[PDB]
Amino acid sequence: DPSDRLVPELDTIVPLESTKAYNMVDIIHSVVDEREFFEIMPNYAKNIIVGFARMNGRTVGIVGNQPKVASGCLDINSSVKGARFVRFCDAFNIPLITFVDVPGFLPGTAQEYGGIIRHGAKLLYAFAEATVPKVTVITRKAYGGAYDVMSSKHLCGDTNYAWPTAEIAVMGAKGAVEIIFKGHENVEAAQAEYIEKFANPFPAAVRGFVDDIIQPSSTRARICCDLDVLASKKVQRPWRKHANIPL
Amino acid sequence: YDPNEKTFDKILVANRGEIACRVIRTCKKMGIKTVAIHSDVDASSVHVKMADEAVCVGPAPTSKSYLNMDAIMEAIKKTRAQAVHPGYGFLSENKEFARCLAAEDVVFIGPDTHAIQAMGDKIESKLLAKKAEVNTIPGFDGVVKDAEEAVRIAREIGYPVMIKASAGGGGKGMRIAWDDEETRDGFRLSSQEAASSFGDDRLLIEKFIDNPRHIEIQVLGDKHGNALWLNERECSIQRRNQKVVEEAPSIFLDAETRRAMGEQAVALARAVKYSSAGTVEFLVDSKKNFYFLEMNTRLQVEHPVTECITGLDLVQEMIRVAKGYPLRHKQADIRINGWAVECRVYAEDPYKSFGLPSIGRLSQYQEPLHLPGVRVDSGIQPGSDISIYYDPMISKLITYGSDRTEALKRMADALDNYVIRGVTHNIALLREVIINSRFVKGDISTKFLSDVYPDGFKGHMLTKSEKNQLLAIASSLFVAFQLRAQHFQENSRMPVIKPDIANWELSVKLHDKVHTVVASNNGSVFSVEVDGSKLNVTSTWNLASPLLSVSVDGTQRTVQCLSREAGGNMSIQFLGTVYKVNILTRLAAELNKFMLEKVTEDTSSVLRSPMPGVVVAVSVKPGDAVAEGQEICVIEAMKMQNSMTAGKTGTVKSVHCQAGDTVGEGDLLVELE
Amino acid sequence: ATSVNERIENKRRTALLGGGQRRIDAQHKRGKLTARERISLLLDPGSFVESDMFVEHRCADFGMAADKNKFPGDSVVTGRGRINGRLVYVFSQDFTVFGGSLSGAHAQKICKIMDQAITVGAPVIGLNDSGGARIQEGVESLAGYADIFLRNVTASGVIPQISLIMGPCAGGAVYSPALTDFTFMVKDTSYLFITGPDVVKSVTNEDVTQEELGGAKTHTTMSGVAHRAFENDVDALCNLRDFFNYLPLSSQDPAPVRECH
Ligand SMILES: CCC(=O)SCCNC(=O)CCNC(=O)[C@H](O)C(C)(C)COP(=O)(O)OP(=O)(O)OC[C@H]1O[C@@H](n2cnc3c(N)ncnc32)[C@H](O)[C@@H]1OP(=O)(O)O
Ligand SMILES: Nc1ncnc2c1ncn2[C@@H]1O[C@H](COP(=O)(O)OP(=O)(O)OP(=O)(O)O)[C@@H](O)[C@H]1O
Ligand SMILES: *C(=O)CCCC[C@@H]1SC[C@@H]2NC(=O)N[C@@H]21
Ligand SMILES: [Mg+2]
Repeated sequence: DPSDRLVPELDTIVPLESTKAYNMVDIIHSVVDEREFFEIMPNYAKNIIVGFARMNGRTVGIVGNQPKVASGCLDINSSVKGARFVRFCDAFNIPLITFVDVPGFLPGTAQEYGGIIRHGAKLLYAFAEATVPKVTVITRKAYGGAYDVMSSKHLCGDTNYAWPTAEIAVMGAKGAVEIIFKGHENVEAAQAEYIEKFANPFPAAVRGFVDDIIQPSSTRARICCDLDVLASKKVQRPWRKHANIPL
Repeated sequence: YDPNEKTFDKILVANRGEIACRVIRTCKKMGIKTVAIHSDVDASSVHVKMADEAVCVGPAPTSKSYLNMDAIMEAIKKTRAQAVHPGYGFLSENKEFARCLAAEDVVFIGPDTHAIQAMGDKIESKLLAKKAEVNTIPGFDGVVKDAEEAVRIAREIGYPVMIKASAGGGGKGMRIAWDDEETRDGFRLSSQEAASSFGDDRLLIEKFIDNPRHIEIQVLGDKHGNALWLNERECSIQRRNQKVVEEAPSIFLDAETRRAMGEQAVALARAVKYSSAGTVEFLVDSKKNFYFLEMNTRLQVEHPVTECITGLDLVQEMIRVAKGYPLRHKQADIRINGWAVECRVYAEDPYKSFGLPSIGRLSQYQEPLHLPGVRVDSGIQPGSDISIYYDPMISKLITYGSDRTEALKRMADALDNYVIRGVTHNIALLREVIINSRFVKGDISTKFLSDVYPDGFKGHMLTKSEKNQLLAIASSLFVAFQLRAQHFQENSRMPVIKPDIANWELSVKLHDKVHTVVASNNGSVFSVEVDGSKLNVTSTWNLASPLLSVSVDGTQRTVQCLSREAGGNMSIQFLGTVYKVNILTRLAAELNKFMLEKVTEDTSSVLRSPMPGVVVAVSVKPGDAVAEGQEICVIEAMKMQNSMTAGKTGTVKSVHCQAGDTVGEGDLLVELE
Repeated sequence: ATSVNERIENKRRTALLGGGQRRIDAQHKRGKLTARERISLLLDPGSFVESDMFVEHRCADFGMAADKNKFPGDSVVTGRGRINGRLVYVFSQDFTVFGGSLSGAHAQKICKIMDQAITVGAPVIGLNDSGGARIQEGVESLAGYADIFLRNVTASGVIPQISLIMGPCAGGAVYSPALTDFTFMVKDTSYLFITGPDVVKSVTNEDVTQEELGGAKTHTTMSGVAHRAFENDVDALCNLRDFFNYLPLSSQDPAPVRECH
């Protein structure tokens, strides 16, 4: 499979309006070599996909969110499933590719009583500790602390890309407006200002949190080249016997 | 494509699909700004991104997008549109659209209102043909309202009987009756069908004709009274009364009959005062007795096949005559310059009722533009989706050549190199009908698809040599993948010791038969022994390209590897048909015998959804002991209504097909007992 | 009904055009190239991967919050490329945008490129033409210079740093080229001085022009700051391409060995 192969089918894979979902497995198949993908835990924690694939003949670990199941939210099972795979891939010198489409963590009293904080910290630790090269592509959205849990640029990430339909925000637009403009008594002009000011990849691109805004059709050729230059990545960290993962 | 003469400066096309792309391309040839309309779903179509400017005309459904006429006038008055082109279907033949366009300064590219009124219903067209020395199908003239009168009329006109409702049409309301009791049966069932569909109840009884070869003549006229006939087209091969394979030069007819048909058609066009481009359809029997079927006052979907033999662009002529320029060609200029055959690739499943429409996105899409004598008209692209709101149209594939055989060879080559991944197409059906023996010979009829496949389409019945070739290709592909799996980079710490396998022994399971295969590799050539028969397969063995070109015993073949699995399963497109094989090692095959089969809980008594769509009618109830052949429910999907029956007698346990609901493929809704 | 794609489009166009078409013309009239075509000439064709295209400054003082003072890219083009097949990281200062003077975003982009290069182990090539530091930016410019100096010192002896001065570098922008391994200048168009001639006249009461104060000749003949001088931008870039082949990519690699006939 040629490294510079284009994928025009991904230019409209993400629906233009938010409430509709799509299949991230389609994107994963379109991006990787020969559309071959060995999925790990395909029937458990369906809201996240982890697996092994190849880019330009080199094995890579693929981690992504699933908007089809649970609207892409993160929970205990998905956090553990992603964390173990990320830890293994980092331990055995396997590059990581991440596809981010997450609205946050799944709410409810069942998640709080189960220790959702511990498992979210597990996933965040797994992504933060990783030394192997990491490439991240934000497809549709990344809201709140989940955006940090999904290997953001500030977790010593190597390369971050955002599709033109992406948006990075602190929280939902309606919630942010109602929590910031309580004393203004405006829900129409302020809502429009927020929608066409911060519901877009431009705040992050201006802040430098994403290296570029790339057309989806060029994502594969955009990734392989990166994996060419990051093969010699080497970092140093303070000495320790072993760290204390929040298990 | 001379731009010296004065020509319109802005044209707004009022149609979607491949015809929109074709008309936009033709307009761009003459340096004309082109405006396009689209729904919300089709905002990312190829035609909107190819046109100069695109306007939304409402939501996704056709009723509020391409039938919202007021939206069309609003878009036109917003864009300063000089002209308008409706393509085919939709609003192409609407009198109200024509009068609304005539109210404004905009000009309608096509026939005037008078032609639409004349050809709207079969009664007026039939009487106009009768008074314009036109042969017509024999039978009573006028609307029949009494069942007894209908059966009597059937008695005088003849034993075969056909009932077709006035106006409407488009593949519905046509029934066949044989006896007088069957005549009245058809009478009241057609009355009920007309009431349900349109409510006109203007059904007409006529003398049915057997083996009605469907031929047509392309007529082109201008405002100055000059009219010409553009040779002919042959469109007999149909299912559900829609054409899928059609050919311009009809091999059945000869020169004198073609000239007579052309003169008669131009006389009819002069009588009706047709000043645009249109089609007139005839039903020729086995004795060359021509009969007027219908005249379409719109551009035909199979117009590309007749515009290549004549070597002209028809849309340019249509625009020129819409402007008012005189025709620049005469009847002596119309000449045949070879052969042309073309097929309609749909998004259907040919194994279900000769094509059951299906939905989905296009993961991969590639057309064989580089093959010689190939022309593709498609309104889709990689990433396009097929919804349940529009026709399951994929593409039109046209091949032109010197004669019939070479054109058919090019056509088969074109199907062999056509890549569609994401939806289910009917490429296998087209391949079978274009490689059929009688089709090659020429003996074809309207019911060709029905009587060649009495039990429905089954796929390519590959012969012994073709089976051996397919087995050899599959085994060579398996061995090539296994060999590629052993090519790692140099490690310098743990050197790789490549295995030395002289011969691969495989047990290939195809259909319900196990074949012993011995494969050997010598560079790029594979020697394969299948049950003692020797074959040589040579190829570049590129395992990433969707299309693989191989040579087996000196014969070139094109293969698409649809799927492969580590367990041994492999789906391969051979000769346009997808075959599933199971390739296993001899040791693995012999060890598989000691292993239990998994029980499947689908032993009949299961009524899932054959296609995704909206349920419109339910004929089942929990506890109903319906017999075989009873319709479980009726599903509407993108301009087709299907009522699947019951394969066995049983008592319904639970009904999950609640009325007014959308169900995907395989949605279990009835479980009989 | 979102115009985000169109906004991306004009932002790309504006970033590619830099500080303006007529300012590009004025910058051409003095025998100099723009940063983007400079990079296109320096690197192999079809190999430049740019980073941080949509980054601009943060300053909200002295009227820089206006839409007319928001330049995407912010006076520097940063990325990676290949010379004769070997990876390299490059940054080129854009003299059009605010005179090329450095701000928070400018130094942030350069620091990001330097960090990526030191992580991967590739050399850094810097084309320098800047009037100093944005005065209305504040102490953030001093912080950016300090970060650049720290990264230059940390990477000294680890990866080769090459500096090519192709414009009037002044103020604190002169310490970075002197902190690299090699410094190259372009004749009659590049200057290098800590303090301008006007301040020299005001303080020490003597008259000197820019050419004899910080020109290429006075730094390649009597000052010992620069190592070579080239006729023009094209010649300088070709000679730097020739010179890059001699050096190894990192201190972990041995001396390069080419094909000898
Ligand atoms: C560590 C402390 C420092 O960084 S000291 C910074 C130096 N102090 C100064 O006052 C800047 C003086 N230098 C300059 O103006 C030019 O760079 C010199 C070296 C004179 C080049 O000659 P010349 O071609 O005549 O410049 P120019 O008249 O075309 O000016 C073009 C635009 O560049 C701008 N510029 C330059 N430096 C800064 C700066 N530090 N801060 C803000 N803006 C700067 C100027 O505003 C000038 O703007 P304009 O386009 O002429 O309107
Ligand atoms: N009198 C007839 N005898 C035999 N077959 C007939 C007769 N009338 C129609 N048919 C069959 O029905 C098919 C439908 O013909 P026709 O073109 O009138 O249908 P339509 O789709 O309703 O019309 P149109 O394409 O003109 O809008 C014909 O191709 C032919 O196979
Ligand atoms: C609807 O969205 C597409 C209409 C396609 C028209 C089909 S194909 C040609 C036949 N003639 C006609 O009037 N309907 C049929
Ligand atoms: Mg017809």
